[PDB]
Amino acid sequence: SIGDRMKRYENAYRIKLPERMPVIVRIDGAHFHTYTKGCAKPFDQDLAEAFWETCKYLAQNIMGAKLVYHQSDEISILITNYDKLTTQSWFENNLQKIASVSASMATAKFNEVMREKYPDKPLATFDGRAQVLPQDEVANYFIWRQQDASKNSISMVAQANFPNDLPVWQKRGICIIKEFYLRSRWSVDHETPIISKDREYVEQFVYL
Amino acid sequence: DSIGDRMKRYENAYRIKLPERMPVIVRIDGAHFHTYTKGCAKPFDQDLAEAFWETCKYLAQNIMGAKLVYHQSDEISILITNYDKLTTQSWFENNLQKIASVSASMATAKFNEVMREKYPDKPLATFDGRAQVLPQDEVANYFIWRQQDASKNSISMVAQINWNDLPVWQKRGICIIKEFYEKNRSRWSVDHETPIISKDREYVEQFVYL
Amino acid sequence: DSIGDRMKRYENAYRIKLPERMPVIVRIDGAHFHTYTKGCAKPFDQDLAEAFWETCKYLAQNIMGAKLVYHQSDEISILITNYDKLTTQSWFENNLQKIASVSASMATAKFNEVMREPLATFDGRAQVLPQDEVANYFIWRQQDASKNSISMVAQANLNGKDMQDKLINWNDLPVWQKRGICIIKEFYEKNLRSRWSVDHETPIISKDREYVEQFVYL
Amino acid sequence: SIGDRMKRYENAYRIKLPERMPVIVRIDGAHFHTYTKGCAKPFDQDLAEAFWETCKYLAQNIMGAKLVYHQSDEISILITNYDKLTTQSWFENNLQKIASVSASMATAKFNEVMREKYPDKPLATFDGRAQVLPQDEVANYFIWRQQDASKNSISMVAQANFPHWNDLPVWQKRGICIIKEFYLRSRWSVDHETPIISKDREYVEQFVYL
Ligand SMILES: Nc1nc2c(ncn2[C@@H]2O[C@H](COP(=O)(O)OP(=O)(O)OP(=O)(O)O)[C@@H](O)[C@H]2O)c(=O)[nH]1
Ligand SMILES: Nc1nc2c(ncn2[C@@H]2O[C@H](COP(=O)(O)OP(=O)(O)OP(=O)(O)O)[C@@H](O)[C@H]2O)c(=O)[nH]1
Ligand SMILES: Nc1nc2c(ncn2[C@@H]2O[C@H](COP(=O)(O)OP(=O)(O)OP(=O)(O)O)[C@@H](O)[C@H]2O)c(=O)[nH]1
Ligand SMILES: Nc1nc2c(ncn2[C@@H]2O[C@H](COP(=O)(O)OP(=O)(O)OP(=O)(O)O)[C@@H](O)[C@H]2O)c(=O)[nH]1
Ligand SMILES: Nc1nc2c(ncn2[C@@H]2O[C@H](COP(=O)(O)OP(=O)(O)OP(=O)(O)O)[C@@H](O)[C@H]2O)c(=O)[nH]1
Ligand SMILES: Nc1nc2c(ncn2[C@@H]2O[C@H](COP(=O)(O)OP(=O)(O)OP(=O)(O)O)[C@@H](O)[C@H]2O)c(=O)[nH]1
Ligand SMILES: [Mg+2]
Ligand SMILES: [Mg+2]
Ligand SMILES: [Mg+2]
Ligand SMILES: [Mg+2]
Ligand SMILES: [Mg+2]
Ligand SMILES: [Mg+2]
Ligand SMILES: [Mg+2]
Ligand SMILES: [Mg+2]
Ligand SMILES: [Mg+2]
Ligand SMILES: [Mg+2]
Ligand SMILES: [Mg+2]
Repeated sequence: SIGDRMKRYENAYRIKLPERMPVIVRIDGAHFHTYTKGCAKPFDQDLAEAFWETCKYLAQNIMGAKLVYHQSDEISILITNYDKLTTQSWFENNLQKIASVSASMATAKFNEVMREKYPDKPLATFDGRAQVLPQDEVANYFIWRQQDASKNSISMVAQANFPNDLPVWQKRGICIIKEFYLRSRWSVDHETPIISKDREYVEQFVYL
Repeated sequence: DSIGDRMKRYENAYRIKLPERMPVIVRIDGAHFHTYTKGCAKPFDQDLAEAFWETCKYLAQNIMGAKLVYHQSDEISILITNYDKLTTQSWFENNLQKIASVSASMATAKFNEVMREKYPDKPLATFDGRAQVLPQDEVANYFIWRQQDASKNSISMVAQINWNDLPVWQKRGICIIKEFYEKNRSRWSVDHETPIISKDREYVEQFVYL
Repeated sequence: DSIGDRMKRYENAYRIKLPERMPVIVRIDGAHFHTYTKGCAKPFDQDLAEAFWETCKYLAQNIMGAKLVYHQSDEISILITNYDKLTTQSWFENNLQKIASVSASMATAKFNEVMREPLATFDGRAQVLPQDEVANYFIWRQQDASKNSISMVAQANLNGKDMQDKLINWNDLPVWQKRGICIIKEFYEKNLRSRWSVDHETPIISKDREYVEQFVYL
Repeated sequence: SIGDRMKRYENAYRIKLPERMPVIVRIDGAHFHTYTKGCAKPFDQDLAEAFWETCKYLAQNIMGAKLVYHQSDEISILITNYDKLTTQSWFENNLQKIASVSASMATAKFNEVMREKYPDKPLATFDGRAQVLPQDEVANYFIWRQQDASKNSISMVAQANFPHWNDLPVWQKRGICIIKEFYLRSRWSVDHETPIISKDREYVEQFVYL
C-alpha cells in the first residue's frame, strides 16, 4: 500500500512517554511581552483571572490531572496515570498529542475569556511541552517554578519604583486543585503555600 | 541554577528536534469534531470550510517556511521547507513539540475567532498537531494520499445527482497558496482551482525542489 | 568549527537521553544464534551457557550502576540504578544509543574471547522502568525462560503444562536449565571483600520479589 | 497481560529513522587512548590495518552499505535504502538496533584481527551512533571527517619533532575509504587512491544520488 508508507514516516516521530510515571506539561505564552504591552503593571488583574479560568478548564478536560500551577504566563499541569492498577493514559502518553491539545485547550479558553473584556486584543498563542519526572522530583519541580515566581515578582515591583508583602498570587503564584462539597469541582486556591515548607501539598497527588 | 539544571535535564530528555534541510509536514486535526459538527449542515457546510480556509491563511502567514496548506474535512496539512538557501533557519529550530503545539494553538485561536462571529454561543473547538519529515520524492505522495482520502470521504458523505459537478473543494479539498499581485507583493489565497495532484504533481513539487 | 556545528545538529537529532534517577534496564539478545549454536548440544550446552556467565560478570564489572544481571537463553538483562545517592552520576549520562551499543560491544568482546577455546554478535536495547515494574520485568523474563526450557526438553527428545505432564523429570534439572540464572555482587571474607558471583540458587522472582526489589528501593 | 504492558515500556524508546534517506553510522573506539598505549606513534600500521579489515567485515554485512571511511579510531558508513522502490532498510531503520549491532560487529572482528599479532592486547570496545542526512550533506559529512583527519595528521606529525608533509601516504594524511570493487565478481576493497573529497565530490555523491 501507500498508506502504509506514509503512516510509517509519521510513526518515526510518534513518541510515547513511559507509563506509570508523573507527567508535567508546561504551557508558556508565545510572545506575551508584546501581548502584555497594553496590560497594566506590575500585575494586571484581568490578565491574571484569564489564566485562572484557563487553568480550571485544562484541569476539567485532562485525564489524570491532579494539580495545576500558574505563574507569569506559564501553566504547569501534573498528570498521573498510576492511580489504580488499570488506570488509562491520556492519549496513551502520546508526546505530540499531549503538548498540542493542552496548548490548544489553553489557547481556546484564554482567548474566549480575554476577548470578552478586550474585544480589540489580538489573538494569543501558546507552546506546549511534556516530560516525565520521578516521584521524588515532582515537588522539586513546583518549588523550582515557585522560586522563579517570587524572583520575577520582586523584579516587577522594583522596576516601578526605580530603574511590602504583596498578595499571594502576586508573590508565588497560585494553584488550581480539586475541591469537594457529594460532588467534585476545581477551584482556585488563593491560599497557596510555599511548597518548600509544605511539600505534601503536592506529594499528596504523587504518592497514592 | 543548581536545581534548575537538574530539572532542565528531565525536560531536555524529551526535547526532540527534526533534522534540518528536509521537508516538514505538520498535520492539525480537530479533536472530537463529530460532536462539534452536530449543529452544522450536511453534507457540506460552506461556513464550516470557510472558517478553516481563514485559519489556513493565518497559519501560512505566521509559520516560517510555509509553502502550501492543504485542507480537507477537519484536518490541515502544512508543508514547510527550510532549505531555500544556505543561511536558512528553521521554525523554532525544528523543535518537535514546539512546532506541533504552536501550530495547533494558532489553528485553535483563529478558528474560534472566525466561528464565534455569526455563531454566538458555540462550544470551543480544539486541535491536535503533529510534525514529521519527508524525503523530497515523498512530499508529493503525501498530499496525493490526502487528496485521495478527501474524495473517499467526499463520495461517502454524498451517499449518506452528479458528484463530478460538485465544487473542487467539496470533491478534492482546497489548498491555499501565496499569490503575487500588483498594488501601489505577496498574498496567501485559497486556490478554488486546486488540481488533482495525482495528475499535476508539479503543483506541489514546485515548492519542494527549490 | 562552523561546518562541524552544522553536522552535529544532524547528529544530535537522535542523541536521545533517558530521564535520570530512574531504573534503567538493558537487554542484550544474540544475533542469529539459531545458526551460531548449530554445533552446540541440545537441549542445553554447558559450554555455551558458562560463556554467558563470564560475560554477565564482565558486564557487571564495567557497567556503572549495575546491580543485577539476569541471563537466559541467548539474552542478557542488566538492572542499572543511578539514584543510589544524591550525586550519583549516570552511565554515559543516559545516552540511549551509547549504553545500547557499548553494552552490546562489551558483551561481544568477552563472549568471543571465552568461546575461542565463527563470530558471535549481539544487539542491545535500553529503557526505563518505574520502580514497581522492575520486579515484574525479571519475572516476565523468568516465566519466559521456563516456557522455552520445557519446550526445548520436550523437543529433543500444546501447552507447557501438557508437555511437562507427558515428559524424565523436568523439575530434577538444575536451576539454569529451568528458570535461567542471575549474577550478583557477593560479599565474602578472605583476610571483607566483594565480587560478582553466579547465583546458582536463583529463586523464582514471582515467589521472592525482594530478591530484586532490594536494588530498586534504597 | 503483563507481556503487553512490558513491551509497551520498551517501545517507548524503540526509535526508528525515517526511510528513503541516507543513513550515516559512526563507530568510534572506546577509550583507545589507553588501548593504543603499546601501539606506535604517530601512525601505527598494524592498528590501521586492523581497521581496514574491520571496515570490510562491516560493509559485507550491512544491508545498504555503499561507502566506508576510516580515520583515527572511528569508522563511518554510508547507508542508502532507496536504490529501488522496494528497497528494505537495515533492521527496519531501528536506531538502537543499528547502532548496537554495528558496534558489536566492529568489536567482534577488530579483536579477532588484532589478536593474531597482539595476543597480549586487552579487549577493544566500540560505541556506535546512527543518524540520517539530507542528500545535500552526505558529501559534506565525509569532507568534515576528512578535513578533521588532515588537521590531526599534521599536528600529530608535528608532535614528534617539536614540542609546544605531503610525502606521507594517503591514509596517514587524509584517512582511507572502502568501496565495493568490480572485477563478474564483486568485493569490498581498500581504496588506497582515496581522493580529497572536497575536490572529488562525486566520489561520495555517486552513492548518494541514484
Ligand atoms: N504587565 C505584565 N506583563 C506580564 C505579566 N505576566 C507576564 N508578563 C510578560 O510575560 C513575560 C514572561 O516571560 P516570557 O514568557 O519569557 O516572555 P515572552 O516574550 O512571551 O517569551 P516566550 O515565552 O518565549 O514567548 C514577561 O516578560 C512579561 O513582560 C503580567 O502579569 N503583567
Ligand atoms: N457536517 C460536517 N461534518 C464534517 C465535515 N468534515 C468532517 N466532518 C465530520 O468529521 C468527521 C471526520 O472524522 P474524524 O476526523 O476521525 O472525526 P473526529 O471526531 O474529530 O475524530 P479524530 O480524528 O480522532 O479527532 C466525520 O465523521 C464527519 O462527521 C464537514 O465538512 N461537515
Ligand atoms: N564543532 C563541534 N565538534 C564537536 C562537537 N562535539 C564533538 N566534536 C568533535 O567531533 C569529533 C567527533 O567525535 P565524537 O565521538 O562524536 O566526539 P565526542 O566529543 O566524543 O562526542 P560523544 O562521543 O557523544 O561524547 C570529536 O573528535 C570532537 O572533537 C561539537 O559539539 N561541535
Ligand atoms: N542448541 C541450542 N540452541 C540454543 C541454546 N540456547 C539458545 N539457542 C538458540 O538460540 C535461539 C534463541 O532465540 P532467538 O534469540 O530469537 O534466536 P536468534 O536466531 O538469535 O533470533 P534473533 O534474536 O532475532 O536474532 C533459539 O532458537 C536456539 O536455536 C542452547 O542452549 N542450545
Ligand atoms: N507479550 C508480548 N510479547 C512480545 C511482544 N513482542 C515480542 N515479544 C516476545 O518477547 C521476546 C523478546 O524478544 P525480542 O528481543 O524482543 O525479539 P523480537 O520479537 O524479534 O524483537 P526485535 O529483535 O527487536 O525485533 C520475544 O521472544 C517475543 O516472543 C509483544 O509485543 N507482546
Ligand atoms: N599510537 C596511535 N594512537 C592512535 C592512532 N590513532 C588513534 N589513536 C588513539 O586513539 C585516540 C582517539 O581519540 P578519541 O576518539 O577522540 O577519544 P578516545 O581516546 O578514543 O576516548 P573515547 O572516544 O571517549 O572512547 C587518540 O587519543 C589516540 O591516542 C594511531 O594511529 N597511533
Ligand atoms: Mg518558552
Ligand atoms: Mg511567554
Ligand atoms: Mg514564561
Ligand atoms: Mg478529527
Ligand atoms: Mg479527520
Ligand atoms: Mg531471544
Ligand atoms: Mg530479538
Ligand atoms: Mg538471539
Ligand atoms: Mg567520542
Ligand atoms: Mg575513541
Ligand atoms: Mg575518534
